[PDB]
Amino acid sequence: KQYPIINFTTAGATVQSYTNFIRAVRGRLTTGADVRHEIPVLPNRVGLPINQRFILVELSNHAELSVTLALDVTNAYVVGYRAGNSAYFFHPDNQEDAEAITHLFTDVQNRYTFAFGGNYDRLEQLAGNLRENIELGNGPLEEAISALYYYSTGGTQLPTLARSFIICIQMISEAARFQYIEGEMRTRIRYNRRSAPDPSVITLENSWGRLSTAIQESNQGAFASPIQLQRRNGSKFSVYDVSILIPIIALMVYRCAP
Amino acid sequence: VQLVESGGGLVQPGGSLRLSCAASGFTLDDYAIGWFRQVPGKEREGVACVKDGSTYYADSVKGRFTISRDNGAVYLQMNSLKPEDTAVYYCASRPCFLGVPLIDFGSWGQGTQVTV
Ligand SMILES: [Cl-]
Ligand SMILES: [Cl-]
Ligand SMILES: [Zn+2]
Repeated sequence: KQYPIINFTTAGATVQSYTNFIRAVRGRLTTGADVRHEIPVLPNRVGLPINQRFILVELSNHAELSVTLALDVTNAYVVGYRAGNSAYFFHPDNQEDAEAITHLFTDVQNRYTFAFGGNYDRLEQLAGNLRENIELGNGPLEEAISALYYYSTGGTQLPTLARSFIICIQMISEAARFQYIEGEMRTRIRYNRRSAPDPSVITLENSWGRLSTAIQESNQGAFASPIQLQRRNGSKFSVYDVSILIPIIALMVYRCAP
Repeated sequence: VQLVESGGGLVQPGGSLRLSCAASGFTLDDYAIGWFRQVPGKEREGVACVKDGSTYYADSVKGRFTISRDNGAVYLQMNSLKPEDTAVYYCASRPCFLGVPLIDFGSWGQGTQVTV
């Protein structure tokens, strides 16, 4: 919690306030000193001290309820959250990451590891819905904050919790990773809309790792192997070099030295 | 702490016990749960743990102990008990990996005593 905190509220959220927020999140995720073919890279986990491993996003809503998500700076993804005197973490994929996560919310007695990881395929199963059937927007994020808040006192069932994680991860982590997805959320906020993400957003989320690898292994930006994505109508298309992604992808996971 | 151990006691070698880990206000189904052992003079050792899709055991207890979920609780069925199994047993929500390492959040409760 001495980790850096970025605050956002859904109470009176605007295009501007959400933009300020996502830009602030990006600026705390990485210094931006490391850029490949114009795209910033997140810090290398190798060489990253534990006291720089995480950032905290404190979310508040119209009900003045507040929860604090923790993001891993190496991949911009949510690893867990605190509400009051309880905190909860996805089951990590390995022992090194699990050890790092013990450095989060250390003043909380009641810390828990969920049975499940935070990958979307499992969260969707637990939520009882796929990402394409879960609405995003200021309303959904407001609801997700309350759901995360009431989970420690028994007021939130697991499916609603998992849904709420899917909402937060996309509107925060994926929006930080992709200006495209930030823009998709800006449009929803602008027109006071809630709607689910279409295949163009889902396939970018799915392919973020693959895109990071393709860009960093490229020859002056030209991909060795095409990366496949989908358009809004679900038709498949291929990306063959970084230039078309410069307006689209804002952050990459570190894969190799420049 | 909310996760409470019960079921400890005295048995002879070859004997059996079933320990329970539960919370009065909520189901443990949503959480990764491990059973850990601490014999006097050392530090807590992973015995068995459960998460989504995986169960792991310490080599010491393979084929003798069983961890399972039922009744919103997590049980440790201990069979063919050896004197080497004597310890205070603790349950907690902790990560579950091969070899049941303890990657500790640091909050524990009273545990339950087992004597063989
Ligand atoms: Cl440490
Ligand atoms: Cl979907
Ligand atoms: Zn450490």
